[PDB]
Amino acid sequence: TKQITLYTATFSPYAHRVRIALEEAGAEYTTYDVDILRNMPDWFPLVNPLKKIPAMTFGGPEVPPDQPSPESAKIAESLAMLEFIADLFPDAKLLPTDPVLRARARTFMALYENYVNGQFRDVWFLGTPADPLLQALEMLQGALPPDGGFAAGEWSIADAAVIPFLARMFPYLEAGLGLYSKEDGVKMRKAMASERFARIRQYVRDCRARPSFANTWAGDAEQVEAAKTVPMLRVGEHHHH
Amino acid sequence: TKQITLYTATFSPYAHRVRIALEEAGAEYTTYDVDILRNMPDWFPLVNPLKKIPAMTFGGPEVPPDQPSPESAKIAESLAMLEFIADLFPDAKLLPTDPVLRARARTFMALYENYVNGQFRDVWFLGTPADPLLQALEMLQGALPPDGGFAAGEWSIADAAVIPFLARMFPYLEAGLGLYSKEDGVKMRKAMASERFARIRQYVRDCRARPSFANTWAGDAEQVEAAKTVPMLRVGEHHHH
Ligand SMILES: CCCCCCSC[C@H](NC(=O)CC[C@H]([NH3+])C(=O)O)C(=O)NCC(=O)O
Ligand SMILES: CCCCCCSC[C@H](NC(=O)CC[C@H]([NH3+])C(=O)O)C(=O)NCC(=O)O
Ligand SMILES: CCCCCCSC[C@H](NC(=O)CC[C@H]([NH3+])C(=O)O)C(=O)NCC(=O)O
Ligand SMILES: [Ca+2]
Repeated sequence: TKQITLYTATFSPYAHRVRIALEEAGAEYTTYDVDILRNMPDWFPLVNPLKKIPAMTFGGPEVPPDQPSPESAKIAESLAMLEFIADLFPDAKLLPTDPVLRARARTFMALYENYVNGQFRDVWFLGTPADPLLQALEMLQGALPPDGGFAAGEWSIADAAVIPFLARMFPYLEAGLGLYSKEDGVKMRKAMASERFARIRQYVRDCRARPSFANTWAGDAEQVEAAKTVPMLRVGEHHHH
Repeated sequence: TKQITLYTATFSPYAHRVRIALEEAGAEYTTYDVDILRNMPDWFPLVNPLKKIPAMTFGGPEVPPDQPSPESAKIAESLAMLEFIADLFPDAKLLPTDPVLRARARTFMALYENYVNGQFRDVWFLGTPADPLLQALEMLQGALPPDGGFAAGEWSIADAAVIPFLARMFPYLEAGLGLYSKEDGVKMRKAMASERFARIRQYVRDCRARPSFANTWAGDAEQVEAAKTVPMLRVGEHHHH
């Protein structure tokens, strides 16, 4: 009964996480785009004082999203929102019930956030060498069940946390978007197509095939165009060596 | 009933996080120290392929910790362990039951891990400027309930996650541990004693007063000595800006 509003942006893989989870929960919710990196509305700090997307309001009176209510709960940080949606919709089984399988899901989320995300950031925003990123991706791939399935076996919020980033990698590379050089762009594209990374390719296909991805994805070319609006992706710019 | 073994090290605030939660859970468990930074045992990758402390084994036959069983579940990443202990011991109420209050706990953990922890790392190990760390700490302080209490009201695993790091700050500063300059040491000691940080001081006192802290802390002087065994805290080195 309590309303959910997700403040979103098409380029934001963090917001994408939460859209995927809300779809998997079968939740009723509103999305509201915010041009957070170029033209933040003056009211936005009322829903998130950190001034980041995603932001979520929960409950309170129904109001237009650009007139947030002080009575709604203000929830920040995408992974906290993922666990929140699992808590709100237990019958949707967005986590396993078995403690050890739940821990696989939490561990996978931590592996991505602690060791992989920053490597994506270094390569895409600074143009540092790709090898440490490929190494981190091989580590993450190693945590998947080798014979198939999602991070914790059945689909869980762990896969909502990770697919937005992995799914952007291939189309961004194909467009040459990011501060890495052509040489590293080619090296990454080759690596990600090689048998070294067959398992994570299967993982990306399996996550993308679910309705929760299809219904929250603009299309590869459309996502690339939204990403080009990101100031620190510096479209047209590349660092070398 | 299944066995819990936590591979530990006194200097590791990440391991401290999990000892606190296990104490709060009233769990039966074994700890085993690992000299992970100076002399990793050859068997240690069997309990954590990432080669980090903490590591946890769960279940399997009862064996000496230096003879780990292939049959035990291997759990990595301290925050995943915190959630696992909450899942294993629901009657200990290591999280709230209310979804919004649970979200406060998850958000607080994310705020620390995403915005504060890296500033502690960069100030202590690289000697980067202290002001961004103090800014991040003011942000974290602002997430606390203003009138007292823990991150989500009642004590929760969010407080296990954060106190190891905040509790080390004061004695480390007083002992001059870290690669930051003299000027930034003075600045941080003055700030952390100023009215600006009264709320987080009460928070640290409130967390330290619980038996779960007292029974897992070696003492301030002892923790300082353990931290001096960390190789990248190179004695006699300071960075300046
Ligand atoms: C490949 C494109 C990546 C684009 C940047 C990431 S999406 C927008 C970005 N959001 C975040 O940084 C949120 C991270 C936060 N830790 C979470 O998990 O929700 C933001 O609002 N940033 C504004 C700010 O940090 O001030
Ligand atoms: C193919 C996928 C490419 C993924 C690129 C990385 S985007 C995520 C990146 N986030 C971080 O680096 C972590 C920031 C911070 N520690 C947090 O947890 O919010 C970011 O928002 N960075 C914003 C910036 O660096 O400008
Ligand atoms: C107060 C002293 C300063 C802190 C020292 C770091 S603690 C030991 C360190 N552990 C980690 O980095 C664990 C991080 C992991 N993300 C977690 O949450 O468990 C380790 O084993 N490192 C070995 C490695 O990374 O290879
Ligand atoms: Ca506040």
